[PDB]
Amino acid sequence: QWALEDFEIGRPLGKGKFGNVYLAREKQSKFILALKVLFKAQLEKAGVEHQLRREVEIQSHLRHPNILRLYGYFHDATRVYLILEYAPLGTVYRELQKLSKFDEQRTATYITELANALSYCHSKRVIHRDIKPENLLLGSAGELKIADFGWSVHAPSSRRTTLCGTLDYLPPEMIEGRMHDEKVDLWSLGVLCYEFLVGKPPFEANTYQETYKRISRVEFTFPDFVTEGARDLISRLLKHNPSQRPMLREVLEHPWITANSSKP
Ligand SMILES: Nc1ncnc2c1ncn2[C@@H]1O[C@H](COP(=O)(O)OP(=O)(O)OP(=O)(O)O)[C@@H](O)[C@H]1O
Ligand SMILES: [Mg+2]
Repeated sequence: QWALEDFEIGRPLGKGKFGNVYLAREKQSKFILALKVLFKAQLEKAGVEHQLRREVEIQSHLRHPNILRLYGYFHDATRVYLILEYAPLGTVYRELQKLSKFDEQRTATYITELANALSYCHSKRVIHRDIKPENLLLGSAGELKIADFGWSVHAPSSRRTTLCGTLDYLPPEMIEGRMHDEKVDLWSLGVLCYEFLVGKPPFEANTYQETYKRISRVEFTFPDFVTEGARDLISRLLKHNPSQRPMLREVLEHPWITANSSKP
């Protein structure tokens, strides 16, 4: 349905493992969007041609205001192009670098949007598994949008696919190569909540082997400015036992969330 000559390419929006994301405009409608470019050679070498099929299949059939839209795809002989909704206020990763940390109001609002979006995914037995600040984008009204469904799968799942990045947002069960379900995203929510308030994830380290030990043992401490209410929600989500992690409804109902989350 689409080809490269249908778009006017603009500036790079960001960079990923298999290529860049560019701002683009559809020549006929003048529709501004983003094009995620992936090199075929790289996907073959890494053996991630599946995963890319999953990202397209899963994300194309999701419709939620806090989930980034995947309008379609196309390809040539060398590259694969994903047609995405353009998020104009960038990443939560960049916002965090600018502010250093976020207040309870901004944190609680982001956690609400994330829990709402994850509740919709989990209803369709879709587990994201790669909820990282670089994958959380911002709409024109500054609302959070979950993006990058490359690691998404239908639950329950095991993993043969090896992890090549930081272990900071991954639960003990994923790190150990064990079985897992939707409770993986509940752990990631707790890691993000801590990082939004503190400015660094609770198991950050100089080495991968050290991070693994901290995650495996659930070895974290709160700075003095973290409030009782915030400590309570983070400590409820960062449970070694996946079955002990709360339901997303309990996250949305938490007193600290209700008290600081901005109302639409
Ligand atoms: N629609 C978009 N609007 C604005 N910026 C975007 C958009 N999509 C991606 N970006 C930017 O490009 C970066 C890379 O995008 P993305 O997470 O989709 O790629 P990836 O990490 O390489 O993919 P994968 O995990 O599937 O292998 C983002 O972190 C962000 O900075
Ligand atoms: Mg990414």
